[PDB]
Amino acid sequence: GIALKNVGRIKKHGRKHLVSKNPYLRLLVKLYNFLARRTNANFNKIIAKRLIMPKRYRPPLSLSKLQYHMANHPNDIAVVVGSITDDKRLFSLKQLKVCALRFTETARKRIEDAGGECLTFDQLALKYPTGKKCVLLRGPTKARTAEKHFGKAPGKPKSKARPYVRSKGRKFEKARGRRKSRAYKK
Amino acid sequence: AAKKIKTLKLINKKKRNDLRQRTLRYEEEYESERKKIIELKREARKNNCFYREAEKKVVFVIRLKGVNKLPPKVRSVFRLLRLLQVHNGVFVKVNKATKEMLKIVEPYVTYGYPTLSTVRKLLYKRGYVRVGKVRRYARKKIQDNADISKHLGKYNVHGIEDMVYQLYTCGPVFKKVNNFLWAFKLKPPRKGFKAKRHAFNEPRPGDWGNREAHINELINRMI
Amino acid sequence: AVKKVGKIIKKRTKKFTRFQSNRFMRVKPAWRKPRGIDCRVRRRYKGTNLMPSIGYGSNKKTKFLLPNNKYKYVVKNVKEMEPLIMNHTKYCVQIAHNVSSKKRKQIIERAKQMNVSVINAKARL
Amino acid sequence: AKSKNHTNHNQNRKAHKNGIKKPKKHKFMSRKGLDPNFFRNQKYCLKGIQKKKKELKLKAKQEKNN
Amino acid sequence: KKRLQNKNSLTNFAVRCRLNPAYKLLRSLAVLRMRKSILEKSKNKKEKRVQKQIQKKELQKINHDYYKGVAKAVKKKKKREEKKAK
Amino acid sequence: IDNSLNTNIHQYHIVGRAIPTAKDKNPNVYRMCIFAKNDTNAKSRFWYFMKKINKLKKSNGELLACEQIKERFPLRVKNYGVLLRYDSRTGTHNMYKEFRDTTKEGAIAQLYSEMAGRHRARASSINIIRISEISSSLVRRPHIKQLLKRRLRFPALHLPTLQKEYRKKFASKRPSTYRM
Amino acid sequence: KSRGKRSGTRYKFSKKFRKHGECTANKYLEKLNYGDYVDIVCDSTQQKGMPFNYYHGKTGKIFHITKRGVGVLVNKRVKHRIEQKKVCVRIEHVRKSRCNEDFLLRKIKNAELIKEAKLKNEHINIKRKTEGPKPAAMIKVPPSKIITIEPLPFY
RNA sequence: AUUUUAAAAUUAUUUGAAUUUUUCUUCUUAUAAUUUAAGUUGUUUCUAUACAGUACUUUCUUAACCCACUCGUCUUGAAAC
RNA sequence: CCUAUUAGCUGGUUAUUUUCGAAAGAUCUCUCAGGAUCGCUGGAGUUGAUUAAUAUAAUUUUACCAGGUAGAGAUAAUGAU
RNA sequence: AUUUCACUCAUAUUAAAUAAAAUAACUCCAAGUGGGCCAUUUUUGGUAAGCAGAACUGGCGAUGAGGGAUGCUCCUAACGC
Repeated sequence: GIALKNVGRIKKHGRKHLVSKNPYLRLLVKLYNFLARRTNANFNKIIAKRLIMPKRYRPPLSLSKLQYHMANHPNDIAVVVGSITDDKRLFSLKQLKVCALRFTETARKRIEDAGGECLTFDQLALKYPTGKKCVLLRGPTKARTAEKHFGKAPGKPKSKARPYVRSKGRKFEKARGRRKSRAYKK
Repeated sequence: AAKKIKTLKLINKKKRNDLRQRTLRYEEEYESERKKIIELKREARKNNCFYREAEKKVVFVIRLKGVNKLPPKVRSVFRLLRLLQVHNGVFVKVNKATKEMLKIVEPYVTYGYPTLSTVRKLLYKRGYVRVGKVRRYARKKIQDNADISKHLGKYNVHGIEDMVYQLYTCGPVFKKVNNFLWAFKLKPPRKGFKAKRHAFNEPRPGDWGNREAHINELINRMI
Repeated sequence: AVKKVGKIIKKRTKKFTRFQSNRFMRVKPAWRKPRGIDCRVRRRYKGTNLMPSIGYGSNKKTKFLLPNNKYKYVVKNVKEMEPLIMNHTKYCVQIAHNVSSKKRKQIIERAKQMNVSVINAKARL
Repeated sequence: AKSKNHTNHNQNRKAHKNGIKKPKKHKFMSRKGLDPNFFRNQKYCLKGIQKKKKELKLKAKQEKNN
Repeated sequence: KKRLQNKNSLTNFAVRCRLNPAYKLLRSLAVLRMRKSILEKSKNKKEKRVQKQIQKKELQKINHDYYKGVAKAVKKKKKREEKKAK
Repeated sequence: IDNSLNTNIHQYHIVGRAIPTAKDKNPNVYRMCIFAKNDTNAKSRFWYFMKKINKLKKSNGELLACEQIKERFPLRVKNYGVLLRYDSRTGTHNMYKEFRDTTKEGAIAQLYSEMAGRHRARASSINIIRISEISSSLVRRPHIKQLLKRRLRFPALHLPTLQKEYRKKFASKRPSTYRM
Repeated sequence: KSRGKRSGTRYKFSKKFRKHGECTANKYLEKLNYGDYVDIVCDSTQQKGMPFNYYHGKTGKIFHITKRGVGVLVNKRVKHRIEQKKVCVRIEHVRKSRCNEDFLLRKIKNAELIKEAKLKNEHINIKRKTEGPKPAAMIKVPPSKIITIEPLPFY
């Protein structure tokens, strides 16, 4: 016998292989795995890792936020491993060249009409193998409603977690333990 | 591309003669050290003005007990001494911190002064090395100087010749030699122990404790 | 005991039998992992119906080949032999159990003229 | 019948199973109820710094965009 | 690369010389030192002994100092015991 | 040389002093001489006696030299002197000692077996003191005078012990007990 | 059955022999700053602002300073984890710690030693030694100096 | 099938070199080999000059040496009277 | 027939290999054969590390703290004697 | 106190030692568990108990192997073929 942590087997955490059976996504994963292995760049390694991430970790990126992120380099390539969505709050958009998995068709039309162009990851690999002049971005990973119920339980002091309730009215989990008048608050 | 093969060919002779001069200096240093220690010892004899060595600055420790029924801090000291199996051996640099931490596992180990022939034997016939990248080491017997140079050559300790000369005399690099070495996996003693239960210093036969110079016979009997 | 013939090494013969299947006749010899509480076989007691484990796994260089030194392939009719024209030395032929007499004959003849051996060549004649 | 009233056995084995977790030690701590009338003036100090920078950047942008 | 046999780095001469480029020189130097003839060790031993006569005399001095120290420690122990006897 | 007959003791003398401190600028150097199973055991015993008789241990004691000082002639015949102090299951007692072997090394060992066999005193319970030399006519023991008698003889009430090679199981006839 | 705020503090909160009486007058002249290491030791002569049961003898940083109070950030071990705790005590119960006094004079050493040595271009290490083996040197002992010591019998 | 190669050692040279002082003294300038490199190869027999036996493979049945308490379950603890 | 009423209780709960692997503490509870909640565990995932170093450590060293158990005392106080 | 500019405090062995220290950190979902017992040392009640109740660590439980003839807990030692 020997005294080792977990009998001496290194344990890794997270995704190991792509779960999706989308053949185009499998081809993309193979291409970028090869690129990351052969080319030394961390750019391709990051893209290969992000391509196999779950849906909740490929969050959408709005046109307005994408333009804001790309404001300080107008001639570079904005690459995201999520999907690009349109922002109606944005009055005008200009000259953005964006590589992404998906473009909502309204956002695609807006990008083309603004003079820019939309690229897929095969195009990005073909004409930017090492990610030169490419800035990779990602949308808000934990802005979705699920994380609003995570963290400290609602009922712990200073807890911002949303409870799971049928309705959000006056009669639904608002009386005791949520206001000082009825026993305690929070 | 034809220039590449010849420029990688000439560098082999360049480094060969570099280490050839370096080993001439090495052997001169070694014989000078041998002459200095004996001459100081001899000068100690004419008049009542003595000479000695201190603690040898390096000790070899062999674990004696298994993995079951051990106190938590004994287990922790074993872990950070890299002494995990019932017959593992490691070199430990001797100072106040290591000596105090070794005193707590004293009844479960036996340790002593290695001496040059024994450390050379340990490295030559039981020496295995951690080759892989950080935390991915993949234990490998030495069998060559290439990996020693790859991990330590940029730190000018390339070679088992250089590396025994660093383990025996506790030189400026132990962090990169002792840590580089995999823990020695030793056989049971050829003629057996006396009693793992009892101390080497008890009048009754026993094994654990500081054997000092008496660990060389145990090592080459377990080797 | 390990049986060794040529390069083919089999770490164990006499396949594992279910515990107490010898003395209980509603217990079939087919192996079953004994859950139990104090089972004497789950606990790995001495001299009692040792359990199968991955350690007995045969070398994958010689995992599925017969004493033929070939992998067996079961064929059901002619033209199902076609892939073996390129592997006549790595594969042997076994005819499906439910193949008629002259259907058997006409694929035995094809296999022989194809230079691929047949395991059960003396069946139904 | 009678129950085991109490024991601390195995408890710190469980504690050291996942180690003794240490506080995260973030760089900044909230000043929510810490020394008021002092951090109010620090708010004023910070505003005094941002005030000039905003208009300086606006002037630079206008002069460079013509 | 494939794992071959781990050759004995002590008895396999080629492997040991590959690991230690100075080993062949050191071993040859020792081998010729053994090869030195019996007459060489026969003729110089008396000279080497008369050259160490002084060293063994000094060691006699060193050890006889210890013998005198032990003797006088014995003497004072006996004197103190005899004083305390009554 | 017969290893079955042999003990495992040689001479040691390792020179040092208590640790010099700022408080005591020049502590006196000191000395003591004993034998045990090996040099490290002798050092441990010496430090045990240092702690018990004075106030100094390994932690506050160092040395400056070490040597092995064999005897003048190993194969002599000697008469030396020590004294014993041992504790029993209910008290503590003492005596002197002098036994005859070739030299100092094995002089200690014959007494340990004697004490173990007669009083069941383990070696951890025995202290030997003050190695010196003794006379011959001053023995007050019933045996040791005739050791140096002018002329002495006894017969050979020996019971044979032979080699395992010839210690055969089935004998042709019953052996006798006179020999010679 | 009894777990009051001062339970089990008979001797811990008692005043030492000869040490009774209120705190000295010049104890109120300690320059406490934020992020300062401080030892929290109860002074039972002062009842208000008294530290609680477990924090006597602990050490922590100042995260808050008030007109006569001090907020100390003490980690406390709770089952499987250590957590930070904000203890608010009076200044009588707080004493500037001597943990970083080992580091502070070394950082003073640096600005006067490393500054000159670097420009002189001498490579000198600064890390602490943790002295072990005793280096080889030359010694002189007179033959008169060697006195002896020898064992003892039972009485 | 684009490192069982480079070196390492050995042999037969050879060039210069050196030092222990030379028939296992040491290092490249060059050559050609070899393995101690660079995890076992060779020779002779037998099977055997047969198409299944008295041989070889395998199943089964009996012994023999050592070992082996009815499982499932509740239980701190089950072979449990 | 409602009704396959309810049961914090007893018994049972069906293929293989591989990998990880517990608790019998604690808080509350008309609670003490139960439950909820922490703790221990598995799976999933991200951020990291992969750079013999940093984070880190049931470890030691150096520096500095806090203690009133063992011991000691009736001369130092109470309580004894 | 904050901010911005300067200078710069080993970093080419690492502001002490050691470290199969990133096998880390964090998040989510959820199982089982919440009758425990034994050994050394300490200790309360009891004349005592294989008694009742606690502290530390290790085990039994959940675990086989060699030894103690025999034995859930002892010693050695933990387990692929």
